[PDB]
Amino acid sequence: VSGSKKTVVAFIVMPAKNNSFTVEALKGQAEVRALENTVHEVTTSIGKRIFDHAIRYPHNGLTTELPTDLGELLKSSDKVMLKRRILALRRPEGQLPPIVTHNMVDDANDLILNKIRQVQLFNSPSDRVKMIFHPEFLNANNPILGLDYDEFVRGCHLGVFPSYYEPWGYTPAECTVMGVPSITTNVSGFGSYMEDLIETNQAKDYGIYIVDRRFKAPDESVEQLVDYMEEFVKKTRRQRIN
Amino acid sequence: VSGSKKTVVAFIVMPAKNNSFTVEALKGQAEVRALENTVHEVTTSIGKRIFDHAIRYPHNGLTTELPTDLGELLKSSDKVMLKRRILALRRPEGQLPPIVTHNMVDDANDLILNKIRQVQL
Amino acid sequence: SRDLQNHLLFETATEVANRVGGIYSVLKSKAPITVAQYKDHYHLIGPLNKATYQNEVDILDWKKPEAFSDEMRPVQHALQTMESRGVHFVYGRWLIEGAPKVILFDLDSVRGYSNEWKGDLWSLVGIPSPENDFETNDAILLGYTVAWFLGEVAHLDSQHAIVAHFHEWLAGVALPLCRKRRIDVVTIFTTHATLLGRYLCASGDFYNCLESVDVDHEAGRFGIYHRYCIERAAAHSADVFTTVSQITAFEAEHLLKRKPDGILPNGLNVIKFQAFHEFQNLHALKKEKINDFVRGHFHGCFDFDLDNTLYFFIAGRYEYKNKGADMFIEALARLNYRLKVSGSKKTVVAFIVMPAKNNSFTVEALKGQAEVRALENTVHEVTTSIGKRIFDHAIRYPHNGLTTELPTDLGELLKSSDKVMLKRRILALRRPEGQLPPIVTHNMVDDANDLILNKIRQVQLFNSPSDRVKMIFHPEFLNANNPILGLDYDEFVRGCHLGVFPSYYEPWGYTPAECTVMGVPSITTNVSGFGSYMEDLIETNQAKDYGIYIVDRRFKAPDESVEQLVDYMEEFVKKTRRQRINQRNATEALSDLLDWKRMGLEYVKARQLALRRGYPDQFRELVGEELNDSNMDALA
Ligand SMILES: O=P(O)(O)OC[C@H]1O[C@H](O)[C@H](O)[C@@H](O)[C@@H]1O
Repeated sequence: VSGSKKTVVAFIVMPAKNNSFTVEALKGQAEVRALENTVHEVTTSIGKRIFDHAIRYPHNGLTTELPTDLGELLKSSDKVMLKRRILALRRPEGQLPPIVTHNMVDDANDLILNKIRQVQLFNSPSDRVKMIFHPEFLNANNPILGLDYDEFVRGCHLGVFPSYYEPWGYTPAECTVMGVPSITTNVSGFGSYMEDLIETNQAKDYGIYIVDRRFKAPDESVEQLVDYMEEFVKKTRRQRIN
Repeated sequence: VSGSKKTVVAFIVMPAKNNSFTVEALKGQAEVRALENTVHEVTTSIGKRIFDHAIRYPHNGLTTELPTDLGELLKSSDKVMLKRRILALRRPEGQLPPIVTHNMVDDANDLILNKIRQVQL
Repeated sequence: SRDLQNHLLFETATEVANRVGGIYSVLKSKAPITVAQYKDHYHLIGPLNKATYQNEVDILDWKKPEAFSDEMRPVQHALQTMESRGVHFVYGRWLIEGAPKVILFDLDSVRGYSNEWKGDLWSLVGIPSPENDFETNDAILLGYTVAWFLGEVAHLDSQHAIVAHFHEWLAGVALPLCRKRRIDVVTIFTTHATLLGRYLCASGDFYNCLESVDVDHEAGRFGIYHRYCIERAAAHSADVFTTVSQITAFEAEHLLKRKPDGILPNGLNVIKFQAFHEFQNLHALKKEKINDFVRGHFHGCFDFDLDNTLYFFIAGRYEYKNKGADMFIEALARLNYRLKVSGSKKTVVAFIVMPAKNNSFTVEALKGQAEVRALENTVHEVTTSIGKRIFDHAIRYPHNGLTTELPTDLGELLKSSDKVMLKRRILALRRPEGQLPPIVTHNMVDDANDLILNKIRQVQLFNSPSDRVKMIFHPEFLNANNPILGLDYDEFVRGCHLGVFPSYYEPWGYTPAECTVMGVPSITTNVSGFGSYMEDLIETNQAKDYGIYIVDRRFKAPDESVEQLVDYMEEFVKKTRRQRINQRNATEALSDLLDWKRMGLEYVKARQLALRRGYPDQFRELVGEELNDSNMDALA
């Protein structure tokens, strides 16, 4: 509606019964890896040609210090293999980026997947919010996202933990310890603790967003959660860093 | 006379009393080494730009699989950088590549150097 | 009746398009901030440097009616006036950020009027002009060709008030005129030094015995009387008189007999990073480049830890006394003794970067750096070999009698062939028995007579293993094109830990200022314009927390000043990494006060002090009242 230029990629990391990664997940990462390797070979070739030109100038008809035409640097064999690499990344007509990285044991009955389907976030180009369900604990040893949980957290921008029952928020706290802002609720122990510890409306400045799930009807709650997220999305890199 | 385009570089490797390598010999090699290093940096940048193009085609208005304009790949800071390494390789006008790599103890009376000077290679 | 609100501004100086001295850099870096305010109401005036201006200027066609706005026509008709009278000039825009409009006058096509003007000047103001002084000649030329132009503009324009700012005596000639001719323009004069000031300090006290000098005698004494007269004249004629620092505002009052109305400190176009901590990452990267040089320089004698090593430097024109190279070296010799006495484990490598006559880098310098490069390459080869053997073990475990997951014996990874070549690399780094790391990186044209080198030898800093302070003289400007320390100057500063600039005569500390903006702590002095500016802003003890160490050279005796310099250095050496990191953050935050976005407000106060002195009435009417006009500070 606001015609924002931002994009949110949202991760759900909760273990569910699964038959491991999809061939598609592993296949896609391998194909991106192959494009990078091919690009490395091409830049090596481009390198020698820039170097020769530079070391030879201004002799043998070289009127400019540097190559000016791409054709001098990028040859046909280079183009051919780059395009084969690009073709391998092409997906079937009308096929969209999956919302899940694993083969579920019981895909049709899964609560998380059913919800995503119901709200209809299928990762289409016009969708400003992307959805990724990774139904397994993170670990540096896994073939698609080789990060331990703490590393993953550090790399993200925002933790969102809208808990209904949660005596203590280990997760938002751990999130906090690593300088990652997060969203919590006033019915979680962490939220209630921070509600008290920090002046009322200062928490947001410290990256602690607290949703009222105690004295608000569910719809009010959701709209406040959205208010928070939308506010964060508005931030500059500078604001995010501070 | 034969219009041949080949070049012969001839090496004379015979020990003579010397005061080690000239500053020129060492400096030239370092200057080339620096050009090489900068080229590596630039091509790393270029690779990033080629990769990005390759991974996002054909979205965001990319009509071709590959970049076609060198300007999409080579930035102005890249050029300033490279042009500087080129300027450092420039010899004082009129100066030719030396016929010897070392400072000689008795340069004026060296048999080999005097021979080269006489036939004017 | 002219508008004090929508007015014009003209800035005149010799350096308006030709890089002569610090003023070029001041006017250039100020462009963006002033062009943002005046838009097209602002112009720079200077002599046309025919040899260079073509690379500096975007020569434009001032003839078009489209080359000016309607309310700016006056300038176009005043330029036409000059064009009728046969005066050649160049119009266009500086090829810098902000693209200020520039008016360069070809003094050639005016030189005929010389004899006439020279005489007129000598009789209207009392300013002689020996024929051989080409500088004062071109000064008078410019001065008249400017007052000429200004007078016409005041004539052709009736709406805008007119402000005429002049920088340095070489552009002050037009000031006594305007005062006489009674032209309708408010004028400001800024001096970035004083003539008497330099010359008195060019020998060997001053900051004490100067309140009582005879100005007119020393002028003649130095053969600078006529030049001095233009400085004084310019200083007295103008509505508002200013200098660049308080320390210079002192010498200006006693040597030009007029207490300046205020200070116009020099700002910088400080480029800021999106991420505040970025300058910190840059420091770390740049320091590894210095590290690499150091390993080469100390090859065969590398007995200290670079993780526990600090880099000090001094840089600037080669002015042994005036920049305090002598204090710097004497202090380092005393620092060395203190560090050895106290059993410190830290090492200080000190760089002196001052251009001197040389025959380029030594063979030893180039040789050493090559032999280190060769070792690096050999190590790289050996490790890819080790990698393949670690990899094999790993992917093969637990088969084929492999009982451990990882190799446990070095012999499994490092083979005989690898050992042989690594050892040959080590052998090549060895230096002749009893040879020490040089104290200079270049072959000097005149080694025996060099002041820096004599001083280093006198205090005996020869880079012995037992010396906790190392000395490196690099008698050439830093450039990233250089073979051994391939860093541009700004990169080198970022990589260092502490700048040390014990200056004596320094109207403005360009160097310490740059150094601060790079987020690097520095030692300056109270007689430095930058130092005097800083000690009026932060209490001299609080200052140190912000990485600003101010040595007293006005009130302490020289040996006292030296001991204080040593004190500061030693205090800095004792800091931890965490304290060094925090200090840098602090000095980097200071940098915002050095930016034109703040310093530029002073240029604002000066222009309004002149608009309130020029038309005290239209200013009592536009403000509602009259405010104090004894200072730039009184009016605000
Ligand atoms: O050069 P020093 O004062 O020891 O500072 C070293 C520190 O520099 C920067 O802060 C880097 O980001 C740190 O990784 C580094 O440890």
